[PDB]
Amino acid sequence: TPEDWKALAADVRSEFQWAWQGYVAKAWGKDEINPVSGTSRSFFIEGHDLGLSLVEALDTLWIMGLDAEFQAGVDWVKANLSFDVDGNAQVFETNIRLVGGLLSAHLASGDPVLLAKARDLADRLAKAFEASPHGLPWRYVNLRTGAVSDPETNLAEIGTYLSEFGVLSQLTGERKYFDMAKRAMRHTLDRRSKIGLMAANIHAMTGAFTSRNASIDVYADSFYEYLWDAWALFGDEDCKRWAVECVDAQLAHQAKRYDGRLWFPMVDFETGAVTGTAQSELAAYYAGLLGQVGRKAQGDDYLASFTYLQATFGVIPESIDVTTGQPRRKHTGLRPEYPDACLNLWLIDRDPRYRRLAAIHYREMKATSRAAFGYTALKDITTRPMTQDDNCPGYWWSEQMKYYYLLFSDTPRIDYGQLQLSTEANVLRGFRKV
Ligand SMILES: CO[C@H]1O[C@H](CO)[C@@H](O)[C@H](O)[C@@H]1S[C@H]1O[C@H](CO)[C@@H](O)[C@H](O)[C@@H]1O
Ligand SMILES: [Ca+2]
Ligand SMILES: [Ca+2]
Ligand code: NA
Repeated sequence: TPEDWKALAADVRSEFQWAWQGYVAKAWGKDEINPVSGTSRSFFIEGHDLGLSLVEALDTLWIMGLDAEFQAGVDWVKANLSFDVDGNAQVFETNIRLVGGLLSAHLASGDPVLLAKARDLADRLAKAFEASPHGLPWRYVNLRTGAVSDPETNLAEIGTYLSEFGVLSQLTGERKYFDMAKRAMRHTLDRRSKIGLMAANIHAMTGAFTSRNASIDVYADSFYEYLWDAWALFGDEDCKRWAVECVDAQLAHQAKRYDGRLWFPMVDFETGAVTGTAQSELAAYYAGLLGQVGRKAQGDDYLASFTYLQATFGVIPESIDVTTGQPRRKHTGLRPEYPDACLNLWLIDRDPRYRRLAAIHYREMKATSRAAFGYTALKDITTRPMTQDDNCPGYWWSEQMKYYYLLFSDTPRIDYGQLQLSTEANVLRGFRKV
């Protein structure tokens, strides 16, 4: 019997609404729900929540036609959400989750207050860039005072701003946001080695690399996405060039096969010698990026490595040893990168194979992570049943439920040909208002 995709989309929507009801009941205005205990936790600043999961959920709610829920969230933001807070926030997370979540909600609704708040927050983050003579942001900034801390940063945390900041520039008319984000990326690209790689670790004050490890994985990953995404969103010719150059250097020097499967271990950024044996689950994003930049066959080959992990382990292990293809960790973060890749590859030619693979992933989420008041990260994927931890990460609200729904629903609320997603799955182009 063929899959009824519209029925599966309706199930995703029903589950998302049910989870939202749990958030309203147990964690209203709080950063994250802990859906096993039915409690909440803070994310950015302990004891000073910023409605994180509410903000992350907004564009998903709108796309699903959960309009009353969307409006309840928007109305909470407009009455309550302030960033004039004497506490330290991690610049990268604050941008991709809160700036991006407010921007997607603004684009869906047209509500100027959501743009005002996104821009206020971006101006607070700008102080972290201004505190470096290179324009490389410090990792943490005090939202009220502008004081910075921790300049020992990385490509992801200096280079995952251009989509949100560039959209701010388009909407506001002020080019400063785009320019600030692009300058930080150019800095590290100008320090590529002769083999075209950057080390992942960079110092905001010296402007120098602080390791020799090139990576496609955690601490690097979304830099490479945002090069392509800036071409797609803004027509930026430098970023188009840089995206393809970086990926082809990675394919030349980091693509390695182990037991017949493609992986991308870390390598010395100058010599290409392999310097690690781990790959995280989060690297699955790269299968989709490979397709986006015109390397679809290679993207499908990399997706197949993660499809192997899903078929073998049920849930993709949080980290594996590439030399054995086995888990290095037993816990998970309820991670979204596999359906991320499936959606991105599916947007190319609508191949039903990607729907089939994402349906496995959704059903496995239901079979493993469902708790009393929502969906939770896992303690141990090796027990039967898999044991649960007690946390719904904020990204769940923006990412995998949206990915599943976009893959299955063919919703008229999205122009699929114009759809653009941030690394947190915030929709930055493609809304079709009702
Ligand atoms: C620790 O891993 C996170 O942060 C580093 C930067 O410190 C990133 O390089 C890494 O990709 C993730 S954030 C990444 O994954 C999340 C979902 O698993 C989500 O916030 C979003 O997809 C983000 O791109
Ligand atoms: Ca991501
Ligand atoms: Ca992407
Ligand atoms: Na969102």
